[PDB]
Amino acid sequence: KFLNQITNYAKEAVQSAKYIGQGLSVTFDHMRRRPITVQYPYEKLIPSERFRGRIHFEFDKCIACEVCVRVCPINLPVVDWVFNKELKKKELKHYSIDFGVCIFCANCVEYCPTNCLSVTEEYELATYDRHELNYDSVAMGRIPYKVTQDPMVTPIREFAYLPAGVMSGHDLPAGAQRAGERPEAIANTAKSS
Amino acid sequence: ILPGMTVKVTNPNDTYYQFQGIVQRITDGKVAVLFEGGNWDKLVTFQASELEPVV
Amino acid sequence: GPVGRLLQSQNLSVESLGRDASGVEMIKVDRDRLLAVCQTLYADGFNYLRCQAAYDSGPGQDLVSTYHLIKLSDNADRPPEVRIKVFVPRDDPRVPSVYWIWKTADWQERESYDMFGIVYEGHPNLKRILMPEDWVGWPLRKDYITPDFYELQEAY
Amino acid sequence: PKIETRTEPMVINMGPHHPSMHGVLRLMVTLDGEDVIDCEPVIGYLHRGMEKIAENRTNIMFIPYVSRWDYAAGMFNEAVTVNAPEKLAGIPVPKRASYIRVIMLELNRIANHLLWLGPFLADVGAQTPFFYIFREREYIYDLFEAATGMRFINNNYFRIGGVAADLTYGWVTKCRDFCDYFLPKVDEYERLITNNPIFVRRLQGVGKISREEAINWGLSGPMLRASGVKWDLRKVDHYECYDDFDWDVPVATEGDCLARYIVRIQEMRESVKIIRQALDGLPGGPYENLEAKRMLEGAKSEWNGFDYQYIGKKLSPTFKIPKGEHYVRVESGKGELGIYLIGDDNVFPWRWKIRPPDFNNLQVLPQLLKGMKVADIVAILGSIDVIMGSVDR
Amino acid sequence: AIKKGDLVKVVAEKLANSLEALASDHRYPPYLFEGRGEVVDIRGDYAQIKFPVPTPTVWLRLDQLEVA
Amino acid sequence: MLLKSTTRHVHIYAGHVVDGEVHPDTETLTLNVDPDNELEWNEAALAKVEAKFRELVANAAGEDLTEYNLRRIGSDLEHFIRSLLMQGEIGYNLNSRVRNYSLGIPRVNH
Amino acid sequence: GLLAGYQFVKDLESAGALALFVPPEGGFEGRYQRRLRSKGYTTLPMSAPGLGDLAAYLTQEHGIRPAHTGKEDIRVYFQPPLVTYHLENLPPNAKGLVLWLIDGKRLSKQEFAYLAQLTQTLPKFKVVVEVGGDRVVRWEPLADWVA
Amino acid sequence: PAILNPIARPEVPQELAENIILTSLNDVYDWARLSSLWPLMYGTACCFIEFAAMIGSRFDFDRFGLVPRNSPRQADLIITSGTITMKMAPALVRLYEQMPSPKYVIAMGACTITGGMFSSDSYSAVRGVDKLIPVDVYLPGCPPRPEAIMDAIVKLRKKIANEHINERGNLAQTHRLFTAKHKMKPVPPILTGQYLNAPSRQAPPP
Ligand SMILES: CCCCCCCCCCCCCCCC(=O)OC[C@H](CO[C@@H]1O[C@H](CS(=O)(=O)O)[C@@H](O)[C@H](O)[C@H]1O)OC(=O)CCCCCCCCCCCCCCC
Ligand code: SF4
Ligand code: SF4
Ligand code: SF4
Repeated sequence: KFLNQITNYAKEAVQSAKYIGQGLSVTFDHMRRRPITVQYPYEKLIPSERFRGRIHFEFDKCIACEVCVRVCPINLPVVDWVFNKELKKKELKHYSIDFGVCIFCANCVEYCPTNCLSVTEEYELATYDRHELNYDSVAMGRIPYKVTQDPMVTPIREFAYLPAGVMSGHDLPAGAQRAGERPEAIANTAKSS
Repeated sequence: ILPGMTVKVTNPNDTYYQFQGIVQRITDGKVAVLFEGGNWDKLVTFQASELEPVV
Repeated sequence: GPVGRLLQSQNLSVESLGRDASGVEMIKVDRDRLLAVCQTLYADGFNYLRCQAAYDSGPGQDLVSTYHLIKLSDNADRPPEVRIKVFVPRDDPRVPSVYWIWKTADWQERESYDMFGIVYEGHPNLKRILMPEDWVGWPLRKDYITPDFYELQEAY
Repeated sequence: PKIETRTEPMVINMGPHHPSMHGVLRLMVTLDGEDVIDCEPVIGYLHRGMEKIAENRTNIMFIPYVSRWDYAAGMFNEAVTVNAPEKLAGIPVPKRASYIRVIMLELNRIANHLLWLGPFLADVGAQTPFFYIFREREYIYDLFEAATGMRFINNNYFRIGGVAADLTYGWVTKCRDFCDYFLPKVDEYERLITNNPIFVRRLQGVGKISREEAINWGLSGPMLRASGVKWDLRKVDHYECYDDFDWDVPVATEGDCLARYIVRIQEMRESVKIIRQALDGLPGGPYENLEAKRMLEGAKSEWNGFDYQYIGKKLSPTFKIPKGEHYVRVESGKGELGIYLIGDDNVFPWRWKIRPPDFNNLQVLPQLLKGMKVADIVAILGSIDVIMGSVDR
Repeated sequence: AIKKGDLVKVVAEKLANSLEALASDHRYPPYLFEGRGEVVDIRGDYAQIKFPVPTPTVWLRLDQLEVA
Repeated sequence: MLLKSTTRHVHIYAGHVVDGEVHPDTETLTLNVDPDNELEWNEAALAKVEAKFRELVANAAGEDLTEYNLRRIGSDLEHFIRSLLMQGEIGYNLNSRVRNYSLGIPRVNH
Repeated sequence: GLLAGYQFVKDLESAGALALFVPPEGGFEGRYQRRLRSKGYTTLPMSAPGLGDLAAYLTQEHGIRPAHTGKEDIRVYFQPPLVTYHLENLPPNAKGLVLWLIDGKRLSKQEFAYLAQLTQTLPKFKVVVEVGGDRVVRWEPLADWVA
Repeated sequence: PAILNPIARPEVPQELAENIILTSLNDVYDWARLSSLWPLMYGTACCFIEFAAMIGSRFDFDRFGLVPRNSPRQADLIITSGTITMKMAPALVRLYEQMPSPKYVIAMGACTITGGMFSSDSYSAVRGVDKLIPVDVYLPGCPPRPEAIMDAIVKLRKKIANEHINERGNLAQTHRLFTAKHKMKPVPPILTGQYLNAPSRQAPPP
């Protein structure tokens, strides 16, 4: 009637003390592990092989069929053709993409028939003036950044390009490969017995 | 190493190791290789030394 | 239909629109006897709605109020899951609220009123959830003229 | 300069600026001395008009848009958007694509539950687990970013006839690594937490719906399965490649915040079983092995067959969805998604409507705040997993 | 007459009397009266108009338009 | 409570600013053109804007005081401001502030 | 050396086109722009990755084509030269107009040489280009650093 | 009509200072201010999550001193993350004006710089926040990688380090305010309490 209440109170208080001591030990243990922080400005994280960055445009390959304008979610790419009258050839006068309105879904890059349009790994776009985000046909090629070729950045692979069993990519040797073998290697092994 | 050629990547310290692509543009000594694969054609810039003009 | 004949014996008639590429059969209940059909269905093990919202059947023709039903047995296989429809005329009219029979008609009917204008007779708290309450227009109708607001003009 | 106390029910505005992850919700709530008399939730601060857009975009033009209704997991709604015209056209999806779709949906469910779990534990405790989920939620971001282009939402990895592309090369092994590294921690959570008596009495009996009232109020999500209903759209609808995997649909019986937490944790634990069971059984295995077999003999062999392709026939952006409406569904993280497509004859649908699970689980916010306390408001808010992106339609 | 993307313009008054413009507001925006109204579809009697402002298209009827 | 239509370089309220406060009134409809000084103003242009505001609040108003109608007035005032800036009556500030051309870039009128 | 005089402005007036090497945290070069602005020079930064030929954008005119998104068929704007228009709008007692380029790494050696040459002609016009790099804010003439 | 949308062409050129002591003190005034930006905990939609990923352990903006603040009175930086509908535009301007004067804005994601994927066929989304508040930095992209938000922070720090204590005049608000009586029938507010105690919730009408 009154002793059961007190024994329940004790079994609750000692349990609450142990379940705070355990958490205290866990937190004091957590400060021995190496921080997973990817210290961005000097430890930029190298993107994947399918990362959809800034669009790249090869003015010479464009044939002005406007499929980029047609599969765009917002019909963004401005294509200005004139249709010269030599025999039938369309002529491109100005190709542009307002990257301020852009969605980076890369439908345009998926349906370019002439491989004229591609994705890059430039995620570092930022300006003081959004009117400077409208890229001319010339400001689009510009030979992308390539984080690896930067003298003040130690690139860090992400989880999908680390060898088997490896979880973090900070303390990594200089000879790691992605996870397994490529198809050509497996076929070459199967070729010999 | 000229544009239009099909090249492979020979640098064990790169995520695009042993990938094969086509040279889209070369300026200032560095190249730009387009890997047509997966779904979206990727384009990344390599040094003139981290390639090999595969036949 | 297996449900169209189920309420046939209950001495009330409804049309039959058939199946809809999913096995579900569609019946067109009239606007005035909606509550009776919904009641006789809720008595016949139809206790779960899953969808209520309207749709404009044409740019000037009339609106609709499509309901959806299902038996919802525990640890069940593919259940019957009938649906009904209610064709309300365009200009004036409106349909009754099934909130009292089964709920989930509190907000779904509220959103249908906010997007299409369909009033729901006997519905509690008929306001506009989306589309700020001082709005006017029923913006999801096939012919809605959006105001010439400055923050919708462009990013010039 | 003061507030002139007076004996009335006090109305407080937990307005749109929520300094949390619970979207933008206004929640004008009145209270009589640390109680709740009734609250009027004011939703709509994120209505961007997805339903009117969907009527003017073709399918492949609309598929990037869908990753926004219920941000998180931005592949459940992609799955339902792909399934909607796919069912009308009757386009057959191969089995390999179905397995990849299952794996992606399960990883998305895990990520959804992690995003719900972080701020939930924060609102009923400390802010450190918010720094632990985002250490564990990034290992799935970095798998998505390999498979599809981006991280979570804006993947647009799904396609009508299958999946945009095959996985990367060293992907199955690395997903196995993540599963083996993560499965112990769903239990490490219930070790470090879920046993503090102060923490379990906090959500012991606060928030409650009877089994017969959850059916009436249409609480499709785990909010249903926490009220004693063994019913999820993966086993009742026979979603594409299920019955091929073991099934323990988790259900509680009381119907409270604690029940919701337990069901969500057991479901996050079952998702790892589903993933590990599918990975060992892809129609073709890891992609490097499949590519090797195809370049060794698959010029004409069975490895180049329809059942082993990541996609069916690639469709033009002018797919022209057929005539006839129907209602499609997927058991998302927060419950049932529903798209009531109609379509008449052309690329643009007719009344593409979205039925979001959170929009219906949120209907009983007032009923669940029928005089509980003023402090357990945020716990009941977090027990529902509100995402305002799915409260725009 | 009205067909294939001809630039149309609602006249002034055949619109706000036909009991099919009770959807929108009583006031009307000034972009209805400019000769920029490219038609995108014709469902026999009604026509979908684009109205070059970034707001959804409008389903009016050929009675409420002129070729401008 | 206040009822307002606040956008960039237009701020319509429903009260009277006595010394810096607002004090909702239900008939004052104050106006605060360009607080952040995105543009540079003149004495004639501000008078034109005030006249437009008056003829917009007075000549066309018998309707409710919902925030919808306040936004509807503010939108017309801002279209008028943009027209003034297009014709050249006013211009951007060019000062050392943020300088993002919110109403459009300078063009050459070809 | 933790506090700088005015050698930066003298070096800019001498060379004409500098090439900063700011640290990749971006809070330690703004003071040099403030030093420039306090002398009389007016700055305008425009984030180099996003300009066109650099001759049509800076010297000549160029037709900017805004983002039509299904509506508002293609229209051009012809914004005036980004330099000749800002040399006219200088304050009354203005010593010149220096052009700041934030992400100079994206440009090419040809464009760098062009920007260097453009400083000699067009008198009241200097150039600073934040080519990324060193862990201290060091500069170097832009005629150098190339070839 | 010579040049549309012209520029100011001002007078009274700069009245700036030059002595080494005051510019050296300005150095500290601008260093203390840019290396301790406190963002407002303000998210609306998808992008907020990436902002939260920028808070997490994988890479935290705790270094270079960013501590997220809840009330706008202590915040000096608002990273607008998410689409701003017309229902919530005045709820942002408020939070921006209700916040001390040396303050900054970053428009992240495409939905706050141009309107984004909703710049077409949307009747409620504000087409860019640059038409509500004076944005300082724009970073494009549906959800931008959280090491692009940090790139925006870099580009904002190097803009803050530019300010001049002898130039804080371009920081107040001019307040060119007017007044005009109206006749517009004030209506009662339709947004109060009374959700479950409403009489229409307790019994169906006859
Ligand atoms: C009860 C009593 C209590 C009273 C309270 C006490 C109040 C104390 C107030 C004073 C606190 C000021 C601390 C300043 C610390 C600091 O600056 O950060 C160090 C940083 C670190 O970057 C540095 O910069 C260098 C790189 S670089 O060249 O700048 O790029 C390099 O050195 C490296 O980055 C780093 O070292 O230095 C800077 O970045 C540049 C800022 C320049 C600072 C100005 C120098 C200080 C002068 C003082 C004014 C004297 C006036 C006379 C001079 C002629
Ligand atoms: S890049 Fe491709 S889609 Fe774009 S205009 Fe050229 S051919 Fe057409
Ligand atoms: S990235 Fe998206 S919005 Fe941009 S051009 Fe490609 S498809 Fe269009
Ligand atoms: S900016 Fe992009 S990611 Fe962010 S809310 Fe808008 S659409 Fe979503």
